[PDB]
Order: sequence, then structure tokens, then C-alpha cells
Amino acid sequence: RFYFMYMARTTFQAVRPLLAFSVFGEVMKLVLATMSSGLFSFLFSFVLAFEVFYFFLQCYISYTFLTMFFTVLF
Amino acid sequence: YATLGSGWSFSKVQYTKYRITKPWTTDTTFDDIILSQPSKEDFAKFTKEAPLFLRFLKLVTDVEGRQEAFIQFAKRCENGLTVEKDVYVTKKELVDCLWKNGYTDTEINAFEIAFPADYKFHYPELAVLFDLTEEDCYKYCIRQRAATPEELVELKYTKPKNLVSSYGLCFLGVWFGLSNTVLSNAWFYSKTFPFGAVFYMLGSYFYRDIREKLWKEEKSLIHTAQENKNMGEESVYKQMKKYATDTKCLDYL
Ligand SMILES: CCCCCCCCCCCCCCCCCC(=O)OC[C@H](COP(=O)([O-])OCC(O)COP(=O)([O-])OC[C@@H](COC(=O)CCCCCCCCCCCCCCCCC)OC(=O)CCCCCCCCCCCCCCCCC)OC(=O)CCCCCCCCCCCCCCCCC
Ligand SMILES: CCCCCCCCCCCCCCCCCC(=O)OC[C@H](COP(=O)([O-])OCC[N+](C)(C)C)OC(=O)CCCCCCCCCCCCCCCCC
Repeated sequence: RFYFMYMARTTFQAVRPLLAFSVFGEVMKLVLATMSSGLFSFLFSFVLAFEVFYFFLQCYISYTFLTMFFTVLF
Repeated sequence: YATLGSGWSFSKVQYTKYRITKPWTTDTTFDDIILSQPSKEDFAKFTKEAPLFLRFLKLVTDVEGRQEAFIQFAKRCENGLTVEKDVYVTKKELVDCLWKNGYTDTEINAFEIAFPADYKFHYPELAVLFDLTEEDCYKYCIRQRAATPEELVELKYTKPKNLVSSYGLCFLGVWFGLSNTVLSNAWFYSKTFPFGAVFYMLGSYFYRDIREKLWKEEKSLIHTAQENKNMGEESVYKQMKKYATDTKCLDYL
């Protein structure tokens, strides 16, 4: 069972950035497709920037957990 | 802004494809004085060595009869004079001022032998040396630096401002300006790119011919004006020299 647990954890930590980049991207794309005015766009630019920062945070977390999971003593 | 300077040299500049570079500094930034409109606190400060100036100051004060000023200035200036960096007057400018305002050849030669050729006098030095106000000396230095504004001045470095709002507005700009078929139009390809490219190519190929053909008249006018000024001044001078000896008639009588 430990092998299954480990592979689950590894795959989750590996796909975390892909999710942050793809599904939240689809949400942003829905919003872009639906919005027309200028005030809402001005306010949504900051959401896009926050998504940038969140993607970088997820990438850092994944890097940390992956260097923990792929570190061998011998 | 007015064009300050006492020079009659008609000067134009040609540009390169490289930007001006200055030595790295973590606290200062170089900029144009007229474009920045800086203040005394925006100017950057530094420490200058006193002794070479304090010796001449002691001499001048012993000559004029005011030693309290020297003592006060020396006690203020010890451990170096902290002053704005790009607010100064050159030795040549100062000597010209002295000569045209009537300081004796002895004093001028003292200045020359005392200070190097590349020395730079600042407004506190000028004030303590001529018994003037630092405000007036600062204004004079600023005018003399604006007369030569090709030289950049060193200000305190400040981080950019309003980056978040600027990002929002630039996003709005692109969102409203690129959601169109303007850069792919038949009008674009038929008029905007051809006319613009032809103008650019002609300007790049005849860049200098155009400038010369335009500046010919101004150069001729400036030459004419200078020649007239010179000839008139010379004639008046020589005539007054002729008539200079018309005062001894009285003391002869
Ligand atoms: C008729 C029908 C239509 C009617 C509806 C109209 C709708 C209008 C909506 C209101 C918004 C108007 C547009 C302006 C937006 C603000 C732009 C801006 O200033 O940003 C630049 C701002 C300044 O930064 P900078 O320009 O880079 O550098 C300058 C420094 O920051 C230095 O900056 P500073 O010193 O000048 O100020 C700093 C300030 C900057 O913080 C801000 O962003 C300001 C936001 C204030 C919004 C107030 C809206 C008022 C109108 C609505 C009324 C709501 C009731 C509340 C009333 C206020 C009292 C609490 O705060 C801080 O940075 C942190 C310190 C906090 C200090 C205390 C601040 C609060 C002061 C007390 C309130 C003052 C009220 C004034 C009276 C108004 C009378 C009309 O930086 C930001 O961008 C902040 C983030 C942007 C905000 C959005 C964040 C993402 C959330 C998006 C929303 C969700 C998406 C939309 C979906 C919504 C679905 C429901
Ligand atoms: C032990 C090992 C640990 C490994 C850890 C791995 C975790 C991090 C993995 C994330 C990889 C993500 C990279 C692929 C996504 C970008 C694809 C792309 O290049 O688009 C074409 C980009 C953008 O092109 P574009 O948007 O201008 O137009 C064309 C785009 N296409 C072709 C897609 C239509 O090409 C570029 O010109 C990019 C040049 C700028 C540099 C961009 C790279 C920085 C941004 C990504 C950083 C991610 C790594 C962060 C690591 C942080 C670690 C602390």
C-alpha cells in the first residue's frame, strides 16, 4: 500500500502546477469571453496577476516536495 | 525654457544608437536638469575635501578682515564638506566673472596658482569666499549648469510609482486597442505601411541633406549678425580711442 500512497502523492505534487495553469486558466478565459466593459476589465487584470503569482507559488511548493521525494541517501 | 549661454557657436547634434551610461550607483541616478526640474533635496550629496580651499579662504579672510567667518566655516566643514554634488561653478567661469567684474590681476593669479584647472567651486564655498548668501550662490550655480545642460546631473534614486495602476491601465489599453482588425487591414497594408515606410526610408537616406538645406539660412543669418556686431564694436572702440585725449585741454588751460 505504501507504493500506491507514494505514487499518489508524487502525481498530485507533479500535476499541481499543471492544474493551476490549465483549469484556473479556463476560468479566466470564461471571464474574458463574457466580459465587455472597461471597469470590470480593469478589476480583472489584478485577478490575472494574482493567478500569475499563485502559479509561481504552486511551482515552488512542487519543487520543494519533489526534491524531498527524489532525494536518496545512497 | 530659455536658451542660456554666452556662446555664438551654432551647434547641432547627431545621435547614435547607444544610450548614455554612467558608473553604477545604488542610491543615485543621472538625469537632465531641465526635464527633471529637481529641488535641493532631490539633488544628491557628497563630501568634498576642504584643505586646498581652506588655505585660500584663510588668506582671503586675513586680507579682508573677517576671521569669524573662516573659523565658523572650518568648524562646519571639518571631516569634509557635505554638499550637493552637481551644483557648482567651474574655475574658468569664476575667473571670467572676476575679470569682467573688476578683480585685480594679483587676485586672479592667486586663484589660478592656488586651484587646479578642473576644480569645481560649490555654493557654500562661493558664499563664504565673497560674503554672499548661499541661496544666491545656489541659484547662480543652477543657472550656470543649465547653460550647459548636455551634462547630466545626479539625483537621489527613487523607486517607480503607481506600477499597479499603470499595469491596470495598460491592460485596459491593450484589451481595447488590439481587439480589432486594424493591424491587418487593407488600409493598413495599402496606405499606412507603404507611406510610413517610404517616409522612413527617405528620411534615413536624406537625413543630412534635409537638415543642411534647412539650416543654411539660419547659419547665414548668425554669421551676418556676428560680423555686424564685431565690425560695429571695433569701429566704436577705435573712434573712442581717437577721442580719448580730449580731456587734457582743461588741465592744460
Ligand atoms: C451608477 C452605477 C455604478 C456605481 C458603481 C461604481 C463601482 C465603483 C467601484 C469602486 C472602484 C472604483 C475604481 C477605482 C479602483 C481602485 C484602483 C486603485 O486605486 O488601484 C491602485 C492601487 C494603488 O497602488 P499604486 O497605484 O500602484 O501606487 C499608489 C500607492 O498604492 C499609494 O496609494 P494611496 O496612498 O493613494 O492609497 C492606498 C490605498 C489603495 O487602496 C485602493 O486600492 C483604494 C480602493 C478604494 C475603493 C473605494 C471604493 C469607493 C466606492 C464604492 C463604495 C464602497 C463602500 C466603501 C466606502 C469606503 C469606506 C470603507 O490603500 C492601500 O493601498 C493600503 C492601505 C490602506 C489604507 C486605507 C485605505 C482606505 C481609505 C478609506 C476609504 C477611502 C474612501 C474614499 C471616499 C470615496 C468617495 C467616492 O493599487 C491597487 O491596484 C489595489 C488593488 C486593486 C483593487 C482591486 C483588487 C482586486 C479585486 C478585484 C475585484 C474583484 C473583480 C471584480 C468582480 C466584482 C464582483 C462583485
Ligand atoms: C527535482 C526537479 C524539480 C522540478 C520542478 C518542476 C516544477 C516547475 C515546472 C513548471 C514548468 C512550466 C514551464 C512550461 C510553461 C511555459 C510554456 C511556455 O514556455 O510558453 C511559451 C512562452 C510564451 O510564448 P508567448 O506567450 O509569448 O507566445 C507564444 C506562446 N505559444 C507558443 C504557446 C502560443 O515562450 C516564451 O517566449 C517564454 C520566454 C520568457 C520565459 C518564460 C519562462 C518563465 C515562466 C515559466 C516559469 C516556470 C518555472 C518556475 C520554476 C520555479 C521554481 C522555483
